[PDB]
Amino acid sequence: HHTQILIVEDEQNLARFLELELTHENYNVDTEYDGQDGLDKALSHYYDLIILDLMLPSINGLEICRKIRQQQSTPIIIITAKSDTYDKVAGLDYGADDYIVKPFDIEELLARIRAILRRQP
Ligand SMILES: [Mg+2]
Repeated sequence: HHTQILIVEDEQNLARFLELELTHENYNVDTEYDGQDGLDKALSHYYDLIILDLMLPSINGLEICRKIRQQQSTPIIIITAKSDTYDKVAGLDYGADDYIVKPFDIEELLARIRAILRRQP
């Protein structure tokens, strides 16, 4: 009944902050701090939207994005300190629906989540 979000982010302070802020907006949030654990969770459960850090232990977020896209059209937002156009283009072309440079303001993330989920059936 709740919208379900997965966050794969190894900086645990930010992961916890995003979880709290999204929960306050009535999302249900799962978090994983390891890239392999995050991919496994994304493939084994239905999420409405997945948020992926790029520099993660075990598996990089771009590889997580690619493996998810073999199996699912689930919306993905990449969050990362990699701000070069090269990196933005790579993430989007791997299947991400949006790409936000860290550090970012929570209100922008929430607005981009709403914009993406607006179009899902
Ligand atoms: Mg990281």
